[PDB]
Amino acid sequence: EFRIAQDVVARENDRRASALKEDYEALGANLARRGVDIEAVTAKVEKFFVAVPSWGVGTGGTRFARFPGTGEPRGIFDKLDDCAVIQQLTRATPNVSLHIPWDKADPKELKARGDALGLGFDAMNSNTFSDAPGQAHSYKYGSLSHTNAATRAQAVEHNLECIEIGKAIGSKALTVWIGDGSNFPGQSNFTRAFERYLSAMAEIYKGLPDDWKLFSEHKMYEPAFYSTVVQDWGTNYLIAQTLGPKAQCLVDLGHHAPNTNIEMIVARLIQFGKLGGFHFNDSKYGDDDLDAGAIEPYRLFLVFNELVDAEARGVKGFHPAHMIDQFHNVTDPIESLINSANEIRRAYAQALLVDRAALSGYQEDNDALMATETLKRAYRTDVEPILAEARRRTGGAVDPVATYRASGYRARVAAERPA
Amino acid sequence: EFRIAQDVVARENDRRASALKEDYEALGANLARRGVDIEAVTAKVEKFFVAVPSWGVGTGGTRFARFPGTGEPRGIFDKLDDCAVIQQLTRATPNVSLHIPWDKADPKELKARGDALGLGFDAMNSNTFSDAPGQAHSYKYGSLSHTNAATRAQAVEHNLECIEIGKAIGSKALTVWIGDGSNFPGQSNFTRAFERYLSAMAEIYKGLPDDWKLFSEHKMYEPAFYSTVVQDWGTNYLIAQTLGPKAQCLVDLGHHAPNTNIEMIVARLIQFGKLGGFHFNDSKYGDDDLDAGAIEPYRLFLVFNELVDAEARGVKGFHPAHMIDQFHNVTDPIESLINSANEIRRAYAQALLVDRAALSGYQEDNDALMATETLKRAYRTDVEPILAEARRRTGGAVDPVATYRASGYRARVAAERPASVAGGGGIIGSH
Amino acid sequence: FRIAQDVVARENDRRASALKEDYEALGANLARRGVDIEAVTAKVEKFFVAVPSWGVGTGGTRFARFPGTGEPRGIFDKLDDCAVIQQLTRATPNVSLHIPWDKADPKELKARGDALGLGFDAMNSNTFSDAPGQAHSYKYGSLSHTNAATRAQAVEHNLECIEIGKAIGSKALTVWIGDGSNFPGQSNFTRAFERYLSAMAEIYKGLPDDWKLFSEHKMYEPAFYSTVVQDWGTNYLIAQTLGPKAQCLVDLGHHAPNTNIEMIVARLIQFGKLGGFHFNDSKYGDDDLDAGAIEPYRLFLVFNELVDAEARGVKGFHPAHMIDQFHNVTDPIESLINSANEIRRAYAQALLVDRAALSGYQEDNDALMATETLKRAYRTDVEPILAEARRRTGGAVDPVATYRASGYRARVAAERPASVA
Amino acid sequence: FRIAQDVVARENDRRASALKEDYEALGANLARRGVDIEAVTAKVEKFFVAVPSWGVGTGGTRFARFPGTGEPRGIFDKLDDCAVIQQLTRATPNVSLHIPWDKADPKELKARGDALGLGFDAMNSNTFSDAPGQAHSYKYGSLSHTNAATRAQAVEHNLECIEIGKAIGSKALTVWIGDGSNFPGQSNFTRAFERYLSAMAEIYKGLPDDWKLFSEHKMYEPAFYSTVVQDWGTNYLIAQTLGPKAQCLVDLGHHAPNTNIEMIVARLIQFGKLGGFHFNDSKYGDDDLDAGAIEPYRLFLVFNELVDAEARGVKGFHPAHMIDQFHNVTDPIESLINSANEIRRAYAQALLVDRAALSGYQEDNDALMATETLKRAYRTDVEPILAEARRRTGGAVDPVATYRASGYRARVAAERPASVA
Ligand SMILES: O=C[C@H](O)[C@H](O)[C@H](O)[C@H](O)CO
Ligand SMILES: O=C[C@H](O)[C@H](O)[C@H](O)[C@H](O)CO
Ligand SMILES: O=C[C@H](O)[C@H](O)[C@H](O)[C@H](O)CO
Ligand SMILES: O=C[C@H](O)[C@H](O)[C@H](O)[C@H](O)CO
Ligand SMILES: [Mn+2]
Ligand SMILES: [Mn+2]
Ligand SMILES: [Mn+2]
Ligand SMILES: [Mn+2]
Ligand SMILES: [Mn+2]
Ligand SMILES: [Mn+2]
Ligand SMILES: [Mn+2]
Ligand SMILES: [Mn+2]
Repeated sequence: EFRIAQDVVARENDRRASALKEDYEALGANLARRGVDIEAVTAKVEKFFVAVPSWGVGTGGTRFARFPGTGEPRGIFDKLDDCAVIQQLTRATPNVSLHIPWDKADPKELKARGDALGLGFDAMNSNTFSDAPGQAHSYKYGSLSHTNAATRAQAVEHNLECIEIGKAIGSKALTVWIGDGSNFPGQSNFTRAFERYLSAMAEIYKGLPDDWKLFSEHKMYEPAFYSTVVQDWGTNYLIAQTLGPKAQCLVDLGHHAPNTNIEMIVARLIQFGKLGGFHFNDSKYGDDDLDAGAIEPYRLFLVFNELVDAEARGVKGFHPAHMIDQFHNVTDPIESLINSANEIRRAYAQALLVDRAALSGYQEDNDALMATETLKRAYRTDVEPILAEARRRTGGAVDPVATYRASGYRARVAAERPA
Repeated sequence: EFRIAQDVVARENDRRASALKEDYEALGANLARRGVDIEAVTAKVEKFFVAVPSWGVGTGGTRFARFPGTGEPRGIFDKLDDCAVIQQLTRATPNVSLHIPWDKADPKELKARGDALGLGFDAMNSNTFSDAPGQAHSYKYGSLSHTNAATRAQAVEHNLECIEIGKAIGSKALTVWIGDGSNFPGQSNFTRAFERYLSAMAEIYKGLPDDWKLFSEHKMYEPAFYSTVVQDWGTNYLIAQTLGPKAQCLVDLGHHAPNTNIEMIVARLIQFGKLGGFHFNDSKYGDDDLDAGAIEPYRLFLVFNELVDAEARGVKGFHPAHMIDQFHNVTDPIESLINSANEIRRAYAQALLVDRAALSGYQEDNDALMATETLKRAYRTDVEPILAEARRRTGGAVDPVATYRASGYRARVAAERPASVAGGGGIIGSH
Repeated sequence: FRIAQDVVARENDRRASALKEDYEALGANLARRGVDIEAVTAKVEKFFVAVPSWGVGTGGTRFARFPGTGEPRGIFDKLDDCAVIQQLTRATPNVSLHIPWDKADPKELKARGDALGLGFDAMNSNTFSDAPGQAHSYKYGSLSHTNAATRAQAVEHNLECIEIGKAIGSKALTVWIGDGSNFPGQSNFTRAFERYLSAMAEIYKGLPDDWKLFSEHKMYEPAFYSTVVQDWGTNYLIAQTLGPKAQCLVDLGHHAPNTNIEMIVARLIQFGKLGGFHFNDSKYGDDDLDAGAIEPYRLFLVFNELVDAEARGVKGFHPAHMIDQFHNVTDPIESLINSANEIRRAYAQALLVDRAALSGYQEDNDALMATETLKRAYRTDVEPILAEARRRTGGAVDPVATYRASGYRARVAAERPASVA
Repeated sequence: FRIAQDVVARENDRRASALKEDYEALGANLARRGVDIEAVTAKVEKFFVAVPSWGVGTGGTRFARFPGTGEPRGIFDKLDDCAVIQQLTRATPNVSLHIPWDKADPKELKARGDALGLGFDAMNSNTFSDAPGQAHSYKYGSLSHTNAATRAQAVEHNLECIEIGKAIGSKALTVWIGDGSNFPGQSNFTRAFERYLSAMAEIYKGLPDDWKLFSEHKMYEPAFYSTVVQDWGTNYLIAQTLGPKAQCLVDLGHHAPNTNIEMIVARLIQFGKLGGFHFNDSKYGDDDLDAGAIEPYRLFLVFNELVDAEARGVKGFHPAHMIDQFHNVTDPIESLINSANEIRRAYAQALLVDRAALSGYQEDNDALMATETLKRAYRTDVEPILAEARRRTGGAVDPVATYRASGYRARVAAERPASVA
């Protein structure tokens, strides 16, 4: 089934086909003069996938308010239908990230809907940073690191349930992000809290299938405003190293202190084999969870530069998980996810254009200016024609958001769904 | 009316009177050696008041979750009852700050309950950063600076209603904090948005009584994550100067960029006569809204140092409004407000101990070390005995939280009020 | 000609074919977008930014300085080097002087400038360091020092800078001082600012009718607790207090972490106090790195506000543009060349913004399309436009490549003695 | 004695009565709290922190250095001044040397230290600046430089520092380098770190059985884009990789804005890699201001983690303590005196925390009482304990007052020639 009528996709592609041909051929000639085969780049770009978050499909909110738009998804099934639109038009988001209990539903039904829509499932996400109705023990003062044994046990069991749901739908990983921490000096004993966390995570690790990975996600602050148990990549590395080979670190771009060199953290984790994956988004102040690349596109490119360099250095067994983790408070969630996925492919494509041999030479000779200009020559390249052609060749739309709007999809679901 | 049994207050005071007498006399002797009359300090401290936020007595939350405790107040009336406890025990929070529509209710009843509890009302707070039921125009894309004229008009009318409510209960000011801004480059035209804001505030200004003040509150970010119309004190100054004499700037401690020298902003606003008031709280990362002085007590003292210096060089008319703006997510709201008000008086008392003449000399002589040590000599002084004696002498508790717990108030209201339920913070819609 | 014309010609010819292909391709793409590439190029070739005399020599940090070869022996050598930057980029016809670093006979400075085809931008005073023979030290301040005689001395220095500027063609004085405190209590914030305002008022009295006085704010460094002119708010208060000739200068790296700098630019323009800019890039503090080398989009967003001002018809808006950078690990000339290029790049992209479309998206609160409208311009590779602008004005298609081909650095290395003490 | 004993005696007697009153009052208050003031004073008397040789001279920024009178020139003058700090505070018996700044015949250094009653803490290498005659420049790095010969030179320098330390009684080497990049792409993050680790392994091989090797992380400066040893995470990787003798040194001002530094301390302790501390205070960057002059509570919270670690009986816990500050606008000796005092103040307050009560409030999630339990200790004015500790051990009740009364500064000013009168 197609959420967007194929005739609309075809019409909107034909409408822009002439211009795309001109732009693609021009870029192809330019890249040829630079010793690059545009076809090789396009081939790789159409193979780059990033998971879409179920929680990014509906309108998000801040601690002050939430302003829903029309046709808001009523539950996970509406969310999957909307995710199908993003994948159909961008062809870059074949998999969806589920969050439990937000997306709790019959696993078999979720799988059935996914297969029918042509969607798979990425890492499962547990939730012990909020209480559900009728919950025995509250996570107000923590979960996996709570001082109360029964509360930690409940948190561990919840994570095990997430694994069971994931096994039924085809997921192969569990991502653990908790709000555990303190808001006041002295409230928590830093070391004892971390010890409790490690012990609880060891229980989750024990119940982790051998064909699964366990990702821990660090965050400097929020909801905890003084200290956070898994506060940065250093603590995260200690966690992954302690737990075992199936445990790795997940880097969410907006979870770092002001001015942090995030691409270096990425490089360090790769060198020590603990880069499990990414949570892409952009930010300017805190964990803003904005559309990827909308604020600092160069930083996104620099992160991908490290990923491509890893392949160039010959790093083996490196297949980091890629996922978008964003909240859309003032835009149509589907449109934001579409352009965010596009931006991630944009940064990747540009990273593929870097002349690695030239860069290596400038690095060895300490020619800082030419080294940085070598990266800029790739980053400054407008790869939109490659992204558009990749989409066109794989069943997507030349201009995804334009096609989405032309389809009238939002108005359609607005009529099918309550206000 | 006394929310806390007088016999309990008396009992818990007597239990700690002996120790307090010893500490107070010891501190008195120490201050005497330093040429300071402890009685003069205590007299000033017992007269220092800070407004308590009605939204502070209810458990707060983040965008991820809210974890209510027992005996959560149902509405403004329950909140007033709880605020009465803070005032009774600390004697430092006689006035309450209301937020509309959260606390909307019959002005006559609000005023009636306040008088019965011995509580007054500080500045009113308007709310155009969220949508209420039946609202004609959404504030999703802004309010006072929204591109849509009808939306700005609705926001203006709401603020005027806040003034009308305040006039009936004894309030003398309106604080305006909005979330207006953008999450993406290009979404808003910075200049046009600010022009719209200024025009809307001018309409609100026209509705201000002669003895009223209009306080605009700046904030770097949140809910807007790229730009905010009233983003810092610079824009705030432009607003206040543009609007008129009754318009001033409100400084919320947790609303500034990392590493900002906040006490300097305070001094600058005082110098140009635009320091409307404060929203006290503490923080480490963003607008954390934590208990005042719980993270950076020296910074709080340094802010008070600027205020007391002004109070010293006689900046007449200068009467900034002091208010606590905090959210309590992991403590009993009443206890946190009690200790926060205490910490504010602590910083004030220490600022009063500064040898101004000595400091001035070291400043003129560029003796940086002795100048800083002159501030430290005041700040290092443990003024707790003064704070406790001030409370005891005015009908309060030597140890407020201790007396609060001994009274069993929380368990009391917990049995009178309906049970609460924990949930999310609205990060996503129902599912 | 600092750089042999035959070298510039040879290197331009070597790259002519590719430039033609790229420029024509971009022109067709822009035409499809309703933009005339020729109109953009014509404006870009007229965008100028002042080159700092202090940026031509290798810079350093408080830990160390690592000079390269052929370091300039003073202002005359510095002007010669600035001439290279202008000849190759054609985007830096004016030089920013700093006194007393560049103190010399005004007549000689003017003669060298004219001979090289260079003019002079705003003068920069220096009361953040002590020069020989000073009766008073600036250790504890200058224009805001507690000692009246010290303030008077700093005022006289600034007036001297104005005299030098008048003689060479300058029309403005930029004042940046380190005045502040390193400890709470050391300074009375208000009295220190009042002293500063009194001293600046005196300097203001010495301004010719057609001169401007620019005050430059900075959050910290050299002062590590408080700084008198710490941010744009205090800066606005200064400009408004002094008069119409006084405006604020915004140095990109002088703001608190995460500050929305482009908004500050918009605010100052709205109130007629945006005197000018000090361009550079940074990641941590006032790093003074090559413009756009760290955050190119931010640079574009600043230019977006500048171009919007013109779009809104702001009257009498002629902000000064200057590069303020230090080059610690690169050939200073090469870094200034590429920095000037990046500045023109961001400017060119700002010119490409479809503001008619943007205005509509802003009115309808279509945040996604509004931001995509800016991105469509920013994502455009305008290098062909910058290169063609250089070709037509006597510059080099690839400035740094031509610079290296000329062997200039090796040449001056043999002519200039390296300091030995 | 640098300071005449009669002066120390006179200035102590002048303040003896007030100290007695305050000490007895605090003793009674602590008694009511179940604490023996005598036990606290005994512990405070034994808490030592190393004084930096580079701290007694006036510091500066990249903009300027404003020396005071009697500036110590050379390590011998510096040791004489360090002796004053130890005599008056009795809290700084050991000095931290920096090579080559303090290079001198080891026998003479040792002899001078012994004569002044001073020992030597960890040695500090310098490959972040170039020395005269140096074969390879550190402009682009040292231990992680791309050039093998440059890395070898850096390694040899560090080995030389170990040799000097062995001769004077030092038992550790602290390695802080500026290695990094100012531009994206300039360095390959991974390869640079691999080179650093290989170089450090060579240095590790030259460590005596009873020596420690401390690596010091820093977010930025001198490198403004990336730094090889940028944070505690990389630092942990270094220490774990090198071996049991390698640990991490935490300099308070070397972290990103808002970082929870006390947590980093706890984490390193838990994994046995907390080598030591570089105490100072800051507000913006690596300001290197007097300890506790900006954020005294943070300093106390760091000490709370140290005292807790000992209370828990953690193994491998025995950190070195050193002051790493620069004094740009004060008498260096006075600042070091009061900074050492502030460090002992924070330590003393940490000793007052009721650990049993705190543990209970933590287990029961009583956040308010847990934080108040820390505040009860922090709010306690321990000055009487610090003063009594000094008085009982040969120091001064009020160190700075005694220092000024002695006229020491004027004395060395008369013995040491300044650049200009
Ligand atoms: O801040 C929360 C983290 O980004 C987590 O990944 C979280 O589970 C996700 O954002 C959903 O709220
Ligand atoms: O961030 C919001 C500001 O602090 C306002 O004062 C607000 O109205 C208050 O915090 C209640 O949410
Ligand atoms: O930080 C100093 C400012 O950028 C000034 O413009 C200064 O005069 C210039 O950088 C030269 O040092
Ligand atoms: O920033 C430099 C580090 O703090 C090092 O410890 C350094 O060796 C010391 O500060 C002396 O410069
Ligand atoms: Mn995430
Ligand atoms: Mn997040
Ligand atoms: Mn507030
Ligand atoms: Mn707030
Ligand atoms: Mn500048
Ligand atoms: Mn600067
Ligand atoms: Mn250090
Ligand atoms: Mn340092």
